[PDB]
Amino acid sequence: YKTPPIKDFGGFNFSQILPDPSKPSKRSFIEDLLFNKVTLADAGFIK
Amino acid sequence: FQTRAGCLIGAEHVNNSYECDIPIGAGICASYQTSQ
Ligand SMILES: *[C@@H]1O[C@H](CO)[C@@H](O)[C@H](O)[C@H]1NC(C)=O
Repeated sequence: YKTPPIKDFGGFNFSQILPDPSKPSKRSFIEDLLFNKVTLADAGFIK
Repeated sequence: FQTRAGCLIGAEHVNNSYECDIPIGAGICASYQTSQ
């Protein structure tokens, strides 16, 4: 499902949890915060 | 074909997208489809 372009949710506001197209990976602000908060090791890249 | 999982040899790469049939890794799947 895709959210409509116009965010007319009767005053309720969800920008901080909806995807942000600016980021190369379409993650929300809180998702980016969570991803940065974890210092993951051994990601498993090609190397 | 080069993928994040490694080198895949013997499978043709296409830009279409379908349901996963044989999961390879890193978002790549392989399947038997069409001359097959
Ligand atoms: C498949 O991927 C994209 C689809 O738009 C385009 O470059 C072209 O149709 C195809 N390119 C290759 C390398 O298969």
